[PDB]
Amino acid sequence: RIKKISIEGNIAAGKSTFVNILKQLSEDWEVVPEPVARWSTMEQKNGGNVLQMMYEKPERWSFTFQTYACLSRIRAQLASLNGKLKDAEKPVLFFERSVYSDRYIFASNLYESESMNETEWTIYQDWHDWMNNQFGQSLELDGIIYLQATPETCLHRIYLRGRNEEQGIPLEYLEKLHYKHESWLLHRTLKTNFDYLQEVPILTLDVNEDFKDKYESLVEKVKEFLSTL
Amino acid sequence: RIKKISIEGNIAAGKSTFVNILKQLSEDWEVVPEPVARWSLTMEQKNGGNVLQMMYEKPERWSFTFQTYACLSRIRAQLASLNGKLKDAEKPVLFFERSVYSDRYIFASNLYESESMNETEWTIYQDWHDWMNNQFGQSLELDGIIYLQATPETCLHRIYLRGRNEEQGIPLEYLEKLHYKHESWLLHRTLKTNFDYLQEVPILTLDVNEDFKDKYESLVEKVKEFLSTL
Ligand SMILES: CCCc1sc(-c2ccc(OCCO)c(OCCO)c2)nc1CSc1nc(N)cc(N)n1
Ligand SMILES: CCCc1sc(-c2ccc(OCCO)c(OCCO)c2)nc1CSc1nc(N)cc(N)n1
Ligand SMILES: O=c1ccn([C@@H]2O[C@H](COP(=O)(O)OP(=O)(O)O)[C@@H](O)[C@H]2O)c(=O)[nH]1
Ligand SMILES: O=c1ccn([C@@H]2O[C@H](COP(=O)(O)OP(=O)(O)O)[C@@H](O)[C@H]2O)c(=O)[nH]1
Repeated sequence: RIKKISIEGNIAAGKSTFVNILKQLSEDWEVVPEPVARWSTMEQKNGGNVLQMMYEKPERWSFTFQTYACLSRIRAQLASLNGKLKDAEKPVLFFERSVYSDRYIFASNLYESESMNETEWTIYQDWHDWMNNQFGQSLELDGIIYLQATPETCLHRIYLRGRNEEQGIPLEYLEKLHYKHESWLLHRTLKTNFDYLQEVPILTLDVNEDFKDKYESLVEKVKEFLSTL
Repeated sequence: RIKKISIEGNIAAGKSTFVNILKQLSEDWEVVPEPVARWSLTMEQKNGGNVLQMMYEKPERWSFTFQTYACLSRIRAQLASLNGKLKDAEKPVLFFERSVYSDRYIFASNLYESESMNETEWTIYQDWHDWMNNQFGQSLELDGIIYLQATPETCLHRIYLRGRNEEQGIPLEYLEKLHYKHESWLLHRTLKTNFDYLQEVPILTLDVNEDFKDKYESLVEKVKEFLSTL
């Protein structure tokens, strides 16, 4: 009965801005933020190092990082289903990215750029599949909100944000991520190994224009979209 | 109602052999062979054969990745056995070849203590281990442990006897440290363990220094007296 909605989008496309604006509109709406975003406690401690290790040599840490990101995400998402929104009439939990983006956007891309060998990729996939076929329908998504944007907007938004460890992220990586987003979410040409994702509605929203003070139209779409599910 | 007994000991102490003796002795007794031994067809084998070989070559690079996939395959494979067979047995016993506690408190810990995992790999693995057993590995809880005790010397010979090409390069020095962590876990019961029920589980210790392959009957009697105390 709690609807599960994932917000997807390239680095710095404004997802955390969005979902924070959303948290403020409905007492009936909650947010699960991305743990890597949190890294960017023991987990908080482990995530810091592994994120810094990922930046300084990705071919060494990609497997470790991708398995830890996902597990940290799976336990924050499970926790909020048990923890937040308890007696709500129309419960919606918004996820800052998903187990699917973890694997079919980010981990797939890292494989393609040779930062994980085959053994690494099918170990990761094997692990991601056994486990993501253990929770019946409990994390499965009611729909997806694709925050569509350009890499230069995104590149611009990294400078403005001002995480110094990110101030090296080049355009072309951001450019790689986008095609993968656009390929999966927009032209819808990327079959997963998950059954229901074929019949999973998708709202795309243009976030190239700035929205911290002009979001009503975007939000109107989210409520419009939410009433079809 | 299945009873779950962990068979524990060093590399080439005789676990695989005793486990194949036991299984034939009753229709109520079955075994879950340890993934890592089959890795030395299925995609798990391919990954397994691959990462094990990488681990031989470069353990400082591969131990986390190895440890993670060996534990996962174990939990997986133990589940398949526990929710598969022994529906009909009146006195069902499942003998596991090693445990998730072996994986962690012998092998992972030794890799961490030998600097083949780093503080973050090992802390991430421990966090991963805490959680993976508790989301999925809960009915794998153990009733007993059987330690097959064999000197580091015994194994190297037996390693030579079993004759795998990869194993022959393993040094007495390695058998020594893994030899030393077994004792503290299961004899002294030195080992602090996150799983508090684990400090209370009955252990049985069996010296397996002589060829017991022809002549296993007294070992089998000690197992049998243990199983009815459980
Ligand atoms: C700070 C965001 C986390 C990072 S860091 C990182 C990365 C850092 C340095 C990199 O290169 C070093 C010089 O080539 C890098 O390049 C990978 C080669 O294609 C990726 N990619 C990422 C995106 S991978 C990722 N996986 C997830 N599962 C979630 C998520 N948010 N990000
Ligand atoms: C069948 C043995 C599998 C291997 S291979 C291996 C190993 C091989 C070569 C090694 O070094 C030679 C190159 O420097 C090596 O050194 C480890 C350094 O701490 C370990 N350790 C092991 C034991 S780790 C282990 N973890 C498990 N979880 C299960 C299991 N059966 N074994
Ligand atoms: O309409 C917007 C959306 C985002 N940003 C900025 O873009 C940066 C990245 O946004 P966010 O942290 O939400 O990115 P994401 O969560 O998608 O990585 C932040 O500094 C935002 O303040 C902005 O100035 N106007
Ligand atoms: O009493 C024994 C115990 C073991 N072995 C041999 O020693 C090797 C190692 O035994 P096993 O594979 O059972 O050891 P594990 O690695 O399973 O502990 C094998 O070739 C066995 O046939 C033996 O000849 N007599």
